[PDB]
Amino acid sequence: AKDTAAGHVTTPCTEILFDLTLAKHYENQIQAAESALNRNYAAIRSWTLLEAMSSDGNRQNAYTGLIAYGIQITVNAEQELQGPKQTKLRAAHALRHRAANLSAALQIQAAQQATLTKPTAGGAQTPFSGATGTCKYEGITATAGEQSCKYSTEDEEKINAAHMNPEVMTQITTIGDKYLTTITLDAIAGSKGNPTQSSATYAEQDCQDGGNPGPNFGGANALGLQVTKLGTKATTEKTNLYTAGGTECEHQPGNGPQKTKQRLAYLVCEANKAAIITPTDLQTLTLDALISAPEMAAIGDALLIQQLLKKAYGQTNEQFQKNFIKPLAAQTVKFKSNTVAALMSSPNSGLALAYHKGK
Amino acid sequence: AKDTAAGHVTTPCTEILFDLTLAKHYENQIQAAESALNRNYAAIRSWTLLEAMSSDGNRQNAYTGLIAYGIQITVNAEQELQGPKQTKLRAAHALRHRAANLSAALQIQAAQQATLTKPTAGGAQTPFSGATGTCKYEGITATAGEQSCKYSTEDEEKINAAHMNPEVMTQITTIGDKYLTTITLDAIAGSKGNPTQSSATYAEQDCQDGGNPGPNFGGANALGLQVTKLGTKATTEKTNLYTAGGTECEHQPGNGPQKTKQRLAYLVCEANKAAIITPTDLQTLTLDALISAPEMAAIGDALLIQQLLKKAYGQTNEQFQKNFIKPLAAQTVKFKSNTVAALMSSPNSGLALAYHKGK
Ligand SMILES: *[C@@H]1O[C@H](CO)[C@@H](O[C@@H]2O[C@H](CO)[C@@H](O[C@@H]3O[C@H](CO[C@H]4O[C@H](CO)[C@@H](O)[C@H](O)[C@@H]4O)[C@@H](O)[C@H](O[C@H]4O[C@H](CO)[C@@H](O)[C@H](O)[C@@H]4O[C@H]4O[C@H](CO)[C@@H](O)[C@H](O)[C@@H]4O)[C@@H]3O)[C@H](O)[C@H]2NC(C)=O)[C@H](O)[C@H]1NC(C)=O
Ligand SMILES: *[C@@H]1O[C@H](CO)[C@@H](O[C@@H]2O[C@H](CO)[C@@H](O[C@@H]3O[C@H](CO[C@H]4O[C@H](CO)[C@@H](O)[C@H](O)[C@@H]4O)[C@@H](O)[C@H](O[C@H]4O[C@H](CO)[C@@H](O)[C@H](O)[C@@H]4O[C@H]4O[C@H](CO)[C@@H](O)[C@H](O)[C@@H]4O)[C@@H]3O)[C@H](O)[C@H]2NC(C)=O)[C@H](O)[C@H]1NC(C)=O
Repeated sequence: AKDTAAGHVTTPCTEILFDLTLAKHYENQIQAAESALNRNYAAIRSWTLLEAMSSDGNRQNAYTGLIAYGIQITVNAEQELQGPKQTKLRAAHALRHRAANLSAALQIQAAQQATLTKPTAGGAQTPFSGATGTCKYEGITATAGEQSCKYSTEDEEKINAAHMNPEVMTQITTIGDKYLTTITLDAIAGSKGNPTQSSATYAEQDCQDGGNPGPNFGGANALGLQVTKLGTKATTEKTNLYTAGGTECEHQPGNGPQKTKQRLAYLVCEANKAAIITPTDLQTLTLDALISAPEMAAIGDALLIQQLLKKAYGQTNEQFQKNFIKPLAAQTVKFKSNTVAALMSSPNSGLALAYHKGK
Repeated sequence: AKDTAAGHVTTPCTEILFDLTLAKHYENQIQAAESALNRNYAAIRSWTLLEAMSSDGNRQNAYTGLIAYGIQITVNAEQELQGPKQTKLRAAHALRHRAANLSAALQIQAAQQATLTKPTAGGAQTPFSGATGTCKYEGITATAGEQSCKYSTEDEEKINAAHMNPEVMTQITTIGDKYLTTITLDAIAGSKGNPTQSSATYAEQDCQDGGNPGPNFGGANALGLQVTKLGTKATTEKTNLYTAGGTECEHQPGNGPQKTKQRLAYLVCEANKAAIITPTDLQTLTLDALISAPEMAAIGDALLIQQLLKKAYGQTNEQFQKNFIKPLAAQTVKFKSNTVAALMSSPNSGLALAYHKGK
């Protein structure tokens, strides 16, 4: 189904959640690819130690073949990751920036009740040069308590990385810009009698004199105003990621001024298109994956073709695991103690290699 | 001198610049350390190829010693980087979040001129149950054009990574929270005559009747209000990074509610304390740096002590550079073509190794 996550964005808080969840999805895709590279480099260090520890030329050549394979695919994958990584990080950064902006706006747009100050009475004065009474208030303020976004179980289910694979995303939903830019308020003035500069009894936060000044314009003459509410209403808007044909990103930059929603849509589209390719996980390699790997044809030809690969690595995956995979975790190495893979990722890694290459 | 950069923060825009400049400084420290690691791993791949290409056992052992050294120091440095990296990224993320917040607030606090709507006249009505005239305005708004921060040459000189080494930073300066939270406005009411529900001539964005209604309360009876300005004034505040003794971070979390400035100060202090250690640059290694390296004592003992190291690597740095450093950039490798270091960081890296290990 398309757009489950964006179609649940109906409020400032749900846009925030979408933006941060999608940013974290892109960041997690990069972290997962880098973790995979680091696992592969760890495997290569482990096989380098095992090569140094074997005395059989054919077993040594087999380890060399796994080192060579590993270096080739992992160096390549690390190079190929960089473009998608930068694309995805540009979008993650922008999404986090937007979510920050919107959260800050939310706090201000929650300031919906005003505190009046004590006014000063006058007669005619700017901007009412024709008035006989004025009541002037300076520094009326509105502030809210600390706001927070509260999410339901379903909000977190629907606005979730599980719904943010590229094949399902066609649009983003954003709050209209006026929520970010505009202060909105209602206000009312009230008059009784003949208010003038002498209406200087201010106990009710208005200007009164005559009679018995008091609550609800008790006095003979009164003038006042109240700001009865503030706050701009949020609206939502939809922006397509792709052009009509569905391939190309809409909202490419450089074609004229753009709105926030259009810049975000472009970045999201490009980050969705920039798919990451992860290489094989060397630490869990199977025999069939090794001998079917395209890079192993030339590597095998150089060191030893699929017939030759089985002779070196095993006729069964059981044999392959036994000889080339299980030793990473289970084989202890002691000299003057740790298992192969942990040792070759530890502070003694290089020394372990020097020691066994020397012995 | 202390606090050149924070002492130039006097405005919202200069706080933004400080926050983003310091975030980028931390991000650049991490990028520089990772670049250094990647250069070292590239050198290790290069020496692995040269080991495979030599036929002299003693030259082979020498390359093995550089591989072992490189692995040890680079794996260690990569492990040791992770804690400081995470600390520095927590601060960079928070600084960028703050700068976003403040930029969003700046846009709203620039909305300083109101647009009045056409009012509706009444008599007594809430919140003026004692009035004889009211003039009620709904949806008064204030919006600014797109704001931007403009920096002088000196702003960029003083609020600069060159002034953000830890030894010079004792405090941060931040805008007061009210700029982020509070709407401020001035407003004035004006009255003439006996305004009532019949004061329903609205051409001047006030309530008039009687006589000849017009500009400046031309009519006999008038009531109106104007919002004459909006905007909350920025203030600045200083927060110390360290406790009085100067070692420990002030504002540790977990001791009670904190303000934004205190959370930021804590994160900045921890990111400043979490110094990164970069290992030696293997691609520009000198002979004296190699034989003075502590790790080379055991590695040399294992493969070959400083006397033995000079026998393997050269009695002069000229000889060392000739035999072990210059070949990385200058030695061409061809088989069925590239220089050593570029080849071992290219898509043919592993195959180049397999080819020469087989030949
Ligand atoms: C989070 O919220 C913040 C706060 O509101 C918001 O920040 C604002 O971002 C906008 C968009 O980036 C910033 O506006 C940019 O401002 C610069 C600088 O303008 C000043 O300085 C230049 C001199 O360098 C003067 O020319 C100018 O008069 C100002 O004094 C502009 O250079 C940017 O221009 C481009 O975009 C404009 C529309 O936004 C166009 O009108 C303009 O022509 C430019 O577009 C063209 O060039 C683009 C680049 O080549 C191109 O891609 C376009 O297609 C087109 O060809 C722009 O005006 C604004 O200053 C920020 N405000 C503050 C207070 O920081 C964040 O955007 C928001 N973030 C998210 C992700 O939601
Ligand atoms: C950019 O601008 C944004 C927008 O203003 C701003 O976001 C706001 O950040 C604050 C600070 O993080 C957020 O406040 C936090 O809100 C949570 C959630 O509160 C709700 O939900 C909980 C249930 O989980 C309810 O209990 C609660 O009643 C609310 O309904 C709170 O859990 C956080 O509490 C800690 O900090 C408070 C003070 O801020 C304390 O009063 C509270 O006791 C907690 O502190 C204690 O626990 C801490 C953690 O263990 C500990 O370190 C302390 O020392 C202490 O022991 C907090 O209230 C707020 O919701 C965000 N607003 C929105 C709209 O997103 C960003 O902070 C700002 N960023 C930057 C970097 O400038």
